[PDB]
Amino acid sequence: XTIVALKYPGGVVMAGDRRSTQGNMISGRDVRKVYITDDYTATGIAGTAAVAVEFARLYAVELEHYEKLEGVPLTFAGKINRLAIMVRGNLALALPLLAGYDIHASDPQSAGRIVSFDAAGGWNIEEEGYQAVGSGSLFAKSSMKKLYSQVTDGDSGLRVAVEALYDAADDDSATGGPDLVRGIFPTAVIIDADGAVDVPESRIAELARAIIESRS
Amino acid sequence: XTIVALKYPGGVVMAGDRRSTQGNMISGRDVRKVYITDDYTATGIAGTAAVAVEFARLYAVELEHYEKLEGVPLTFAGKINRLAIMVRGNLAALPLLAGYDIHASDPQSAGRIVSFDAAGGWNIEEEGYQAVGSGSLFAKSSMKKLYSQVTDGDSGLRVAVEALYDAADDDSATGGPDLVRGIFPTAVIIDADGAVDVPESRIAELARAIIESRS
Amino acid sequence: XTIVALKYPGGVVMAGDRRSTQGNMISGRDVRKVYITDDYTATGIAGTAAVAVEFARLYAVELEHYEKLEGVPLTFAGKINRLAIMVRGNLALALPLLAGYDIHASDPQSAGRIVSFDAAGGWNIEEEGYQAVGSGSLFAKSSMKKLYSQVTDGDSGLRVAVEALYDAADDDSATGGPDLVRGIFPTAVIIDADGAVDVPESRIAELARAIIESRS
Amino acid sequence: XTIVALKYPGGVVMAGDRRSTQGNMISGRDVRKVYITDDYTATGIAGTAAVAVEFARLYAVELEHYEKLEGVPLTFAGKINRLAIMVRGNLALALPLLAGYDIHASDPQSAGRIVSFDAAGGWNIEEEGYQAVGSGSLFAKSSMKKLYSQVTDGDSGLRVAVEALYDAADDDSATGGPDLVRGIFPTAVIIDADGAVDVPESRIAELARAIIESRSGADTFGS
Amino acid sequence: XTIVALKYPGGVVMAGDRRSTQGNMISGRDVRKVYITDDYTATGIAGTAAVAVEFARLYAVELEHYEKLEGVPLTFAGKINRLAIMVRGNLAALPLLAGYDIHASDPQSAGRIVSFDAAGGWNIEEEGYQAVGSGSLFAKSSMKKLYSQVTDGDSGLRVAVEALYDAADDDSATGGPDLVRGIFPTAVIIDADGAVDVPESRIAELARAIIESRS
Amino acid sequence: XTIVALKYPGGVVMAGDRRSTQGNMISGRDVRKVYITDDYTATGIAGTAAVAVEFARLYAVELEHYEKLEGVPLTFAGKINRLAIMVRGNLALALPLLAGYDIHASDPQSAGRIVSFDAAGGWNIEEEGYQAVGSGSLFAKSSMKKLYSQVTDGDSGLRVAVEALYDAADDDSATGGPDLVRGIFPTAVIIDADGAVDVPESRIAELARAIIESRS
Amino acid sequence: XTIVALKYPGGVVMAGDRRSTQGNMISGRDVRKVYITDDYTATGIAGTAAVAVEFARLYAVELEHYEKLEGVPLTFAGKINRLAIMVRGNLALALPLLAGYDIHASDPQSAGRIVSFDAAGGWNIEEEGYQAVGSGSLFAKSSMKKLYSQVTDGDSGLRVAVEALYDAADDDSATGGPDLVRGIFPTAVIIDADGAVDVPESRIAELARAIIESRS
Amino acid sequence: XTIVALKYPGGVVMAGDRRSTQGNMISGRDVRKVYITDDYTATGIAGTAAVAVEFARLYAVELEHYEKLEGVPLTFAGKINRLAIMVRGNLAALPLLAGYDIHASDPQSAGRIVSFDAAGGWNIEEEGYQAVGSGSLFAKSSMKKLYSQVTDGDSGLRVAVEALYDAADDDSATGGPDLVRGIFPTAVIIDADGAVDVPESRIAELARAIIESRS
Amino acid sequence: XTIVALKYPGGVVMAGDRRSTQGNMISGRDVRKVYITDDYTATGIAGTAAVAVEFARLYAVELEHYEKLEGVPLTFAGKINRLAIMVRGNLALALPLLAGYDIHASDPQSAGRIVSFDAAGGWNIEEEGYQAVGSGSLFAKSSMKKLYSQVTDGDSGLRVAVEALYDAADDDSATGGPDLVRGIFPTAVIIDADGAVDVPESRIAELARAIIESRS
Repeated sequence: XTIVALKYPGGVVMAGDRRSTQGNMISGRDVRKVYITDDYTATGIAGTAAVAVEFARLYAVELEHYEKLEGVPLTFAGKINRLAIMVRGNLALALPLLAGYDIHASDPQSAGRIVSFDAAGGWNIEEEGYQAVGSGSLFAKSSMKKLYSQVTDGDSGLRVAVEALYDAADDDSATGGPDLVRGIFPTAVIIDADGAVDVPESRIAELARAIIESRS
Repeated sequence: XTIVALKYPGGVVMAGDRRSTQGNMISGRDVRKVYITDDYTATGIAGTAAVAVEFARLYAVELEHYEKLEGVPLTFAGKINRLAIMVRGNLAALPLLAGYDIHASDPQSAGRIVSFDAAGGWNIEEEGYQAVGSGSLFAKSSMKKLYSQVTDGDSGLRVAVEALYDAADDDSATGGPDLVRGIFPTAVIIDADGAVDVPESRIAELARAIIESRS
Repeated sequence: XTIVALKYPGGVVMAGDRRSTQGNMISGRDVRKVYITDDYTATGIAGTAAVAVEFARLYAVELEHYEKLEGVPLTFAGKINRLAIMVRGNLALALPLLAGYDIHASDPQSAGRIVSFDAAGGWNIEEEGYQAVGSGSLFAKSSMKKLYSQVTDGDSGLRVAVEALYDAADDDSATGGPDLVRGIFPTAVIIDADGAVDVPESRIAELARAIIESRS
Repeated sequence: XTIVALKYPGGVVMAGDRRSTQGNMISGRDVRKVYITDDYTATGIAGTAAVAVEFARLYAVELEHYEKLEGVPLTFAGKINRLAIMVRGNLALALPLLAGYDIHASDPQSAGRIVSFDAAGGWNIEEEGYQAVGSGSLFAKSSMKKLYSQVTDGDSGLRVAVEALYDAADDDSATGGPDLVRGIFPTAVIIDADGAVDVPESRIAELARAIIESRSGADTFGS
Repeated sequence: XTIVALKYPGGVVMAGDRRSTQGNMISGRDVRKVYITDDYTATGIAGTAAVAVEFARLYAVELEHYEKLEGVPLTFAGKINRLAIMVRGNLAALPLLAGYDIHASDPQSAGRIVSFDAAGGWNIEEEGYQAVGSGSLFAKSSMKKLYSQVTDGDSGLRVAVEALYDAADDDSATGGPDLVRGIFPTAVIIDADGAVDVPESRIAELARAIIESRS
Repeated sequence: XTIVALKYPGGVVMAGDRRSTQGNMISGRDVRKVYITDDYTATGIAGTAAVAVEFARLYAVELEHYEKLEGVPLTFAGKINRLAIMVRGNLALALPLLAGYDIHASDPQSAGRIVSFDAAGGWNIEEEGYQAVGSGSLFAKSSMKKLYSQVTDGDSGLRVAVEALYDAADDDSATGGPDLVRGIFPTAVIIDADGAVDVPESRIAELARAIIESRS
Repeated sequence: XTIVALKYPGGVVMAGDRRSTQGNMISGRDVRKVYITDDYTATGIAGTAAVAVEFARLYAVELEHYEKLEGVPLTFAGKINRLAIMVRGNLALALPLLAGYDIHASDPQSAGRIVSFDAAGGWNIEEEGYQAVGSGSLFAKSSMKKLYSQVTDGDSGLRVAVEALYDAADDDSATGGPDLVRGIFPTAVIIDADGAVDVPESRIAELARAIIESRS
Repeated sequence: XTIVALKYPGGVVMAGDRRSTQGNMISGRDVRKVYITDDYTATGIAGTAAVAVEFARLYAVELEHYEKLEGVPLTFAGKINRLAIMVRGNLAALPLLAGYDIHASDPQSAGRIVSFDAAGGWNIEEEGYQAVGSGSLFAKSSMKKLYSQVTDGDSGLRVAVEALYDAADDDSATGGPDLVRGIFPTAVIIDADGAVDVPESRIAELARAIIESRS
Repeated sequence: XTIVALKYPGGVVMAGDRRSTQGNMISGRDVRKVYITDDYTATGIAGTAAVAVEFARLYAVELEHYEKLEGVPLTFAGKINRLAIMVRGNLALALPLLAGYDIHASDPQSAGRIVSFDAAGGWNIEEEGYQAVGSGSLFAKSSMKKLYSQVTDGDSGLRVAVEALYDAADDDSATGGPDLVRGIFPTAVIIDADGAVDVPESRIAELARAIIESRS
């Protein structure tokens, strides 16, 4: 499976595929892996439907718990720290990709944030513009490398994220491509100054068919 | 990967997917797994391009070698025996053989399907269809519900394509019809007139109707 | 062993075979694996008689314990959460299949629910209409795939569930088929807006006879 | 899988189920495990279609090979010896059950012979009247133990062999019972003074349906 | 070793052999494996004299402990539950429980047989009989052919002794009736009037008759 | 299983049980383990029917082979030597017990011979009067120890041999006792100056039945 | 290390990096991995300098051996077969990538051939236009995937091959990038109707400098 | 990865590369491994971004915690001791501490370099320089030949950068200066006025100079 | 132990230390590891006295064997080939460092040759000017890297070789430094157009004393 995230001027986009496999067997076709965790963040886990929703749920509870207790949300660094504590506490096997928007950053155009976790449970702020986790991560990053220069805005950032997932699926049998027969497409979240919002299934569908039409 | 074979009145059909994998990665998209080995037989191996082509080439040479030396082809039972000897000598994947016995008393049921188990033992199929590979269970269960629709060569071919489609739908290691690249399963059809490669165009038309039908 | 569950307009049906084996030996012929756990839920486990009944008993006590303590039943999401907690706590073995009817969903015809658990103890709300667990699950699912379009009501839902179990037994020696000599047939639960009810053995018997007759 | 053999007055009968499994999966429903090997012998292997047929084929070639070379068949003891040599040489797995009729034995009524092979490849002449090999063999033997007193000729012999296989399937998921939907039933060979002959499917099909009808009536009476 | 239990009209009978082995050596000839655990139950363990007696003693203590505390005996389901809790607590040697439910609606079928699998799970036996131990498969296959003869307590007891005889005949770890030393299987019979130990004299007569009929 | 052999004034007797087991299961009730190998020797193996018969057959062939080639039988030392070569060659498993009568020994009363083989294939001429091999050997030897003083001829010798086998069965579940129901009893060979002869089943039945009545 | 090959209108190009490593240590900086094996073929091995030179030498001898003995070169299918026999004989390690031009093909524009070998020693005629082997193969292939539409002739074919190697080095520490300090660049062979020729270091040097300047 | 530290007259310099790898794959290009921990110390870890920052953060918290509680900073020996306790507690991957002891009598040599061995044992480096990581031997052998050129903070920083350059030139796991992306080693310089981060522009200039010199 | 080799304008020089160790213990102080193998070659092995001399002896016999049989020496490429064959034959241990002068090369100033062998037995022609093998090879190469620009002739080349060995011994306890108490110094061979000659111990001693004085 593959989760991708990328920064564009004004925000960040995270997209995840819909497959789950048990060996060579397809065990899921609608797995939702990316979830909004707070007004300005979203988590993506390249694992099972349960691992992805249970992690996001516990994390969202922790963020809101702080907000109610202290009257104000944690700073972006504090959100990463709580996440890192949660990830290290679970390893003592899949790791989170966090997308966020820092409402306190001085430059709004680059306030988008991508944070990844390595095998040992260590956090990493991504400074190259994009990142990907999971079995098709390399194919997705190599695809984004050649396409990232086309990212000038929210929509274009979303096309590139869908095209990276398409490339991941094209080369990794463990990542699910757009399913035109069943109408199932990658999920995605977009975060900017106005907050985190789920991208409509219809918008991703049009982007996925444009890619398919273009490659045909 | 998946190879299917089915019997239809007056013939047999064998079809194979086009994928190859190395762990989770797609290493091949146009792998040819089914090959005509003599006028009346075809072999299919649920493995790499090389194992499938090399096994068929050696088998084809052995069948033609006998015909030139003795002046007549081996009987169907002798073809299986040579195949079994070749498989057992290699274990010290597994092939699926489709054939047509020109000497059987009933032309309509002269189609033959022979599979091989893990220990290298042969098996003449009597239920009408067989499948080998990682998606064989899905293919077999699909053919179980569709076989009653096989009345001739064409509907046999359609069921073989749909069985492969179902194998791909549920097995990530088997490749479905690729409409973007125009790559489809390969197939061989054997009847009293001999073994012939099925044209890509017909497979593509059938694959399109199956997709449209499921959509 | 095989347990199947499928959604039909207005409800859900869960059915299980009656076999139990110890290696190649048939150790049981009347094993009941599906149990009603509350007015709107049923659980099925592809294991021994004791695992299936003990799990169902503990789960039924937990749902009623909540209802008596707080005066109202848990929501459907709460029922799954309690089930997930119980499953993850036992993994410290066969996975439960949950069938339910959410009396609080906005749409009554699609209010039927099917929840499965993976090897790691993770829950999954099934969205494709049916699901199966156990040694004959792949044969039952491939059978349901070809027969699902025939489900238009509870009776046609019941028949497809029995036929999926029949196909599971036909290809998997660990799943028991209908025993006409002893009069032993798969058990089944049907849940709709009026609650969960055990399907009478006689109707399963007639459905099994009709499947056998048409295959003959 | 289960193979059974039993002696009846004037002969012997050997019967085998039709299933093959790969773990819990049913891989075969038409497996033929019992084969005539010469005019007076048959072999049965509780294994795959190929092991059963390949072993029988090699054994039959060996018996006929001797007959063509020496002008006369091996004695019964010589057939067992050749068989044992072939089994011990393959232990370099399922063990065969051989059924035969010794045309040179003094008493024709008891001239039926059953020979089994243990894990170490050692032969055993059965002297209790019956034997079974395979995963359902204990269920088949315990069934024959209670039914053997009913064996008085070829037909009752065949019937008890079919019931023993039925009982093996009833308790062992790796042994296949009669399939009334597909019309598939156990195969059998019967050997007497006139030689070895394959039992027709029709009589085995009738006997299997009769066993099922009796069991079904007995079950209703019991409840 | 082998323990057998069977239901008969109006009750249930449980019987056990008397042997104990250490590898191939006979270490015991008068091992008592079946014990009355309360007025309506008995347990049998296919193990050593100590395991059989110690488990039965602890179970009987627990049943009477409840009765003295609460004033009434546990229901039959409760007795199974306590037994299962005791078995699972010992595994983290599989008992056969035979009983008579005085509260069941139909007295003729009120007999109960409960077994335990390797994982410690309970199973109410609905087929009429059950057996545990190294000779259990032989005893069950014998009862399968003889159960139609069970019409009352005496014929139930006869079938139970013959199933044990057949277990011994085929399993060297189960002891047959020893006519030289006068040692025979032990048995308990439970009906509406409660659990009673069957006198050695009736078992001896049955064994002698079984032996005579086989000679 | 058990094989016993004992010397009596004038000769030697060797007896064996009839059981064969596969774990705890009785696989044979009729196994013959003792065979006459030439006019003055017999072998017994506490193993399967095939091992016992096959060894004896090969040994008998070898002894007769020498006699035809050389015109005279091997001396007793030569017979033991050929046996040892055969045993050491098969260890390149159960061990044979040879019972013989040396027709050239000067004292005919003590001309009886018993030769055993240890785990490493080494031969041993027994000098204590008796020997036993197999799973019930210690029980048989300890029984012969207390009964040996009653051995004065072939008949009291045969009786002691049957009683030792009965004691072996009484304490070792792998050794078969006299089966009165089926009429199956231990086999026995007695060798003296007139050669080796199979003891009639009727003499063994009479001895076994008497040991039984006496202990009753 | 990485070797790449691609087909262009009228021929084929193969290029290899120059690094060799022993664990994390750089053990070589001028390793030549691609060699012309006959007038119309070249081999590349993603291994040490010795493995790449020795394999190429033996293969070249074998091809010329046939030509001197038979008077004519092997057909391209015969060249692949001899190669496969050599590879399978050594696997009883790194696998070769063959680049060739079939002078006997009917369409000259597409006569370029690329043959790869899998872990089991099996040959594969690449039909997708390009292939790569070694530790940076995946990065090189994902780069070529996006750049292949730019290959219209030999020069643009050579440029993409160099850019694919650059991309492999950029992401895989085991593959060597262009060393401007030492003046060491990837090597390359180009094969068309006029035969196999070593591409001059100067052309590869210009192509690598333009690639670097455009990434800057 | 490689971290280097060296003493110059009046202070100490510590520099780290920017790469991270997962086997042979480059996973990071901008990893920061060297952190100022207090007004007079810096730590460098030849590991991942996270291990480096987390270790430095915890150590910085512990130094400042002491200062607020006690009113005065720990002595340099006390800072080493707290670091050692922290390192030994994490083994029940190894840091390089650079510092300046404001309390030492001779200001010119008050720079301090402390390393940790595999067993968690501390070592005050008394030869002038040290390096940890996969390229450490190459870096130390380079500094051995260049150390005589260190007469001040600037020449000290230049030798630190050239040692890192040599580590990358011979170890694929250490990243060299990336002129395409404009990413260079990071560095901290500590003297009597405290620990300060070295501007990237200053490092980039040195790196270009080394590259121009070698070409 | 360490062996170093470097090319100077007009030839090549190879030098080796004199220590041998059995674990932490010094077992040898006068081990000669570098030997002249023919008029234009020398081999050095970072191993025991016997391995170094036995290898050199077998290799020297092979080169002279060819010369006597065919009348002319092998070409340089053929000498390497024979050496590689000998190395691969011994691996199916410490690896040979070969120093030589190709008297048939067009440019005599660069005719010096250095050939190393990797763990797998593969040969490598060194193009960077110097090479080293053994436990102190990395220290020697990093020292030569900084000092190589000083090599302008035979004498300065010899000084740099001795100073590389000095640096190896300074950082590696298994490599032996110059021993002033016993008068034992590294051995060395120098090869140019006039052939291979052993460097006199007195010249090495003066260079070693100058290096020691300079570091003091």
